[PDB]
Amino acid sequence: MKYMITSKGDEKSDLLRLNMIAGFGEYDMEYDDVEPEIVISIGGDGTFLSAFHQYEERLDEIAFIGIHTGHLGFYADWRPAEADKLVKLLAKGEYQKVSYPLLKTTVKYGIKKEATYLALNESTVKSSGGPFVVDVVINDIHFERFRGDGLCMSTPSGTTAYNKSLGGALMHPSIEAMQLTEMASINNRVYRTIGSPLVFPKHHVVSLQPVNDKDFQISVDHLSILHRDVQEIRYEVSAKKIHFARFRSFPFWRRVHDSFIED
Amino acid sequence: MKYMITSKGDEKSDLLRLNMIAGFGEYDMEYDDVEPEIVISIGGDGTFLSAFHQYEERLDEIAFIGIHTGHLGFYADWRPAEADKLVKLLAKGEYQKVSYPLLKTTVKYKEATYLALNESTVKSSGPFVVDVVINDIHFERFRGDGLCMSTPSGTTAYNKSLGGALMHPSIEAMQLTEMASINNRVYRTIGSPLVFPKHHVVSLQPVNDKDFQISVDHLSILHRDVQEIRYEVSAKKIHFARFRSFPFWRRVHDSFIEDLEH
Amino acid sequence: MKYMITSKGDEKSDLLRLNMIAGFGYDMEYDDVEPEIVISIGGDGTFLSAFHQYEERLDEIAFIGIHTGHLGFYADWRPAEADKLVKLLAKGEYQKVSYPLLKTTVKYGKKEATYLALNESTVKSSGGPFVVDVVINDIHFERFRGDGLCMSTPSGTTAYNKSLGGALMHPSIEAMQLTEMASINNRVYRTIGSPLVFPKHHVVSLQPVNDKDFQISVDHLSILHRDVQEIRYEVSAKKIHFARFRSFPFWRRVHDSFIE
Amino acid sequence: KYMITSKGDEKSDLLRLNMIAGYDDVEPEIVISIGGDGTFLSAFHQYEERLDEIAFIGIHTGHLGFYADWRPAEADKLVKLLAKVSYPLLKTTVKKEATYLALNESTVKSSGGPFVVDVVINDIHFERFRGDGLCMSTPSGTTAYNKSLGGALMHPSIEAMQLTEMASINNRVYRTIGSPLVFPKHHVVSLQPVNDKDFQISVDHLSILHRDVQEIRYEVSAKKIHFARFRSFPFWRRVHDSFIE
Ligand SMILES: C#Cc1cccc(CCNC(=O)CSc2nc3c(N)ncnc3n2[C@@H]2O[C@H](CN=[N+]=[N-])[C@@H](O)[C@H]2O)c1
Ligand SMILES: C#Cc1cccc(CCNC(=O)CSc2nc3c(N)ncnc3n2[C@@H]2O[C@H](CN=[N+]=[N-])[C@@H](O)[C@H]2O)c1
Ligand SMILES: C#Cc1cccc(CCNC(=O)CSc2nc3c(N)ncnc3n2[C@@H]2O[C@H](CN=[N+]=[N-])[C@@H](O)[C@H]2O)c1
Ligand SMILES: C#Cc1cccc(CCNC(=O)CSc2nc3c(N)ncnc3n2[C@@H]2O[C@H](CN=[N+]=[N-])[C@@H](O)[C@H]2O)c1
Repeated sequence: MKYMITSKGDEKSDLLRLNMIAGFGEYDMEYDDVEPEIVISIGGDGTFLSAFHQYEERLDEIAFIGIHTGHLGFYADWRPAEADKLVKLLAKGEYQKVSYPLLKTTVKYGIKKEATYLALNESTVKSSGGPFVVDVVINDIHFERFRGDGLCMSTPSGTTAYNKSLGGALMHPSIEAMQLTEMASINNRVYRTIGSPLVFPKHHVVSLQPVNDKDFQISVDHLSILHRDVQEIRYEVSAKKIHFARFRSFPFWRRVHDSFIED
Repeated sequence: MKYMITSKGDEKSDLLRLNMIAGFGEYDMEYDDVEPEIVISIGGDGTFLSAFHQYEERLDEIAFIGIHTGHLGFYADWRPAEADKLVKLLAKGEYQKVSYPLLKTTVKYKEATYLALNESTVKSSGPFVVDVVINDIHFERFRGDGLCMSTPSGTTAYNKSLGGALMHPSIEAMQLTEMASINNRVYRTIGSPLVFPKHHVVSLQPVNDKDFQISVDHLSILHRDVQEIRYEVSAKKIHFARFRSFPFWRRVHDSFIEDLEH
Repeated sequence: MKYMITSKGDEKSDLLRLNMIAGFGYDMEYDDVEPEIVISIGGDGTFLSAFHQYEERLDEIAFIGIHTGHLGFYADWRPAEADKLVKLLAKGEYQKVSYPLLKTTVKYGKKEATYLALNESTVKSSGGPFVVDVVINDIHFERFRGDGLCMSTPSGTTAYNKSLGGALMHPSIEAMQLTEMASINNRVYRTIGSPLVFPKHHVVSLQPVNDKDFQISVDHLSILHRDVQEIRYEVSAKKIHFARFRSFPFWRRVHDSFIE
Repeated sequence: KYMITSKGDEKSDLLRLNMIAGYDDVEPEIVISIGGDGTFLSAFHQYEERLDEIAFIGIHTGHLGFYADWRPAEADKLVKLLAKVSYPLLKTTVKKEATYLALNESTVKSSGGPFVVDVVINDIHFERFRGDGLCMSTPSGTTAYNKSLGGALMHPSIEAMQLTEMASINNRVYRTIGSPLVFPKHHVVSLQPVNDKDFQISVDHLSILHRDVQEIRYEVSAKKIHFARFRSFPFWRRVHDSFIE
């Protein structure tokens, strides 16, 4: 079927790419980077993030596959020296499809219109100059007034990323939820924050509303653009999910174990 | 229908209790402390925990309701000066039923199963050294005070104090947090709290010591000659009686951030 | 004597400024070149500016902070006490409390640039990952990877340091505290995790790994330093002087900020 | 005028006799601890009144400790060299006043249910605590229980003490600081009960049950522990080799 492959940039990844495209020529595999059904990322998790946003409009018809040319990643689980068996399994169509939840980021302005974003790892909101002060509104109800560096809403699969370094909890990707973590909160008598990471289920909306400043630095999967005149930033579990092609069994907790503890 | 009421022990809880039994005599409510359908807890969260474990065998037919005589609790959501409206609403039978997930604690050596509403902790008796096994696979070797497996509703309890995350009770999962773990060259732990979904089993296995103190929601028992302590999301769920809308996040807000109208 | 006053920018600070400057019209001469008493009106951020404005003549200046807004750790005196301050600052009836400072030294591939910190000095990246080697007293300690590192002053512990999970140190202690900023604690970059408090004559040297362009921030100024070879941290011999009139305990000031 | 303390095992007892050949256990000037840090604490508490006249030396028969710095199979050179670094200590007073001396730290937890006290710093109320307990640590004891509780690691050349929280609920009624607190010399931290007055007071895990407690005072002790320095093992290296491998 219609597949494609993205490469990191180094010689090792570009070399492995051509050999797989060749391999896919021995079967009924058509190379198409416009309407693919299988997107293969070769490199790392950062490379995988690029391949995700490259096809965020066609997430429903694409099963992603990651290959790490360096160290083991949470999205790139396949070793380079396993690409032959990967090609054969991807030719017969002998694989199941596992789906991970995603984060929907909506930013509102002083109405130009509305900007929606999709996060695989997480979405963060910081300031653009001095202090970052917003009001956290959970389900149309005020929860706290934040003051610090920013806030980080993470995906279940993104919990092992920026979320963990910020003190967040590690959630299994089978759980459809989102986790909110604080970034250097001052937490005083005026700006009293919960401190603890917050895990929100489906259909729960976390609305960030400005206080004195409306210029924020919104980052989604490390794409960080400056949004001016912001009126509202909404977080919620997107109905859209990213699909993975499962062949073998690489448990999430083992992948966490092999990454943070020891391999 | 068949109801009952548990009391803390002080006069404030005991006085308010009788006043509800009286009010409920004006309706078709049969007072039964053996086989109730609606259990009312008066006191605090600790009192509510007692009401849960007192009738954990008949969770299937019981809708729990909590009343706090002191400060606002996460299970005791109803204020004393609202007890008048509760009997009226609970007599007509006009209420919805919200269910929260529970934690199943299994100990092996006679195998002992326990059910947790808040959380379950495992400590030593000197040093506490165990092996954390996730789904029949080794994850880490723990060394510290102990480990805490929490329920979503129990995240706002001991879990929060240990630096754990606050999880919404609509999520069927369980959270594992560390209790003062040492992180040196020999015992590298994950550090971060771990949230496990359903059908995921976290097994704690002893190393060079077999005497641990297992604690289950406001309890504490000494288990001797322990070979395995298994954790998993229980199939059993606790049922609450809903009349109005008191969001989970509001009870978190009113507890830790501020309560400006009180 | 030779004094001066800096203002935050809002109407409250400029109004309070003029009202105090008049008040002194005693043997008080307004001088912004060689002052002996610098009064900051606004907030802690305003006070930091007044510190860096006269970081060259720190031995002859006793600072006084007035907060027009919420209570600060440097601007501790309330506006409705500016009346008595003028009289007390006229007799010369005051004692002198000194707080430690942080010395930041940067080396290139050239010379070297030294900086003075009242709150703290942080070193982050300029784009992607921040990877450096933490060297304590010419000895390797760890290889860090995350957002950055924060070396704080005792008086600056109640600022960014606390938000990063750092410990609160009393300003009577001559030391410095190093805290981590979202460090990835994995198998390759194993960091200590816990904040590190270093005494006097102890040098913490941050040395680059693959990148040599860092965003070095001192207190309130954050500039981008290219071709960085070494960043050294140590407790500076220079100290900031305060004019103490009444008794406002440090822990009491911490209580009033975070607990009430 | 020296002496040697042993862990209890044969390996330590064997090494003990071999060093004795190379003695006063009433008026010693040089104390050698053979075993571990826990064993080292016993040798410390055994002579806390004459700490001013004793230079301590630790030898680990097991893993490397922060107090047991000397290797067992290199102890041969030690007798010749033994023929001065000072670390701060913690003073714990319980209210008739009962004084205690801590090398690592002194902790206070409950004895049944909740642990609720009022933290009073220099005769001034700071916060009302509610949780498992509180931990006041020495600079040298920061690498012990203090670190596990999320405390900061301070160098032993600093004369101070660090207070860390143990599972604080930290809510709107019991608002705690959260951050570890470092107090200098002549600073007194007074812990005062609310309802229950029976707590488990622990000094170097010498946990005794104190009934009818009215006040628990913490302050940097004037007495300091002395070590016999022969080589140079930096504190941060000792931290490095332990946690960073
Ligand atoms: C891995 C990595 C990485 C990549 C770039 C930059 C950094 C340090 C500065 N980080 C940022 O400015 C935000 S992104 C980030 N920070 C952190 C952080 N401190 N500890 C863990 N992981 C982080 N992420 C992950 O970086 C990823 C961006 N993609 N890449 N490479 C995001 O998706 C986050 O998951 C770390
Ligand atoms: C609140 C706030 C605030 C103020 C200015 C800027 C920001 C966003 C990012 N902050 C920084 O990059 C460092 S400055 C800073 N951030 C923080 C921080 N997130 N939480 C606490 N306190 C901070 N300081 C204190 O601000 C001082 C400088 N400006 N002021 N005031 C610095 O010394 C810090 O100690 C937040
Ligand atoms: C209530 C209570 C309570 C409060 C403070 C201290 C203690 C004794 C030290 N903690 C324990 O032994 C475990 S129970 C516990 N500790 C903690 C804790 N430190 N901070 C918050 N909440 C805790 N829980 C919660 O209390 C619940 C009620 N138990 N009681 N009493 C227990 O299920 C825990 O969820 C019990
Ligand atoms: C590993 C371990 C360990 C050691 C002792 C006890 C325990 C189980 C429950 N916790 C306690 O009993 C508290 S005593 C303690 N725990 C810890 C701790 N987790 N990590 C560092 N250090 C501690 N201290 C220190 O060790 C020394 C106690 N004796 N020993 N060994 C004392 O100085 C304490 O300050 C676990």
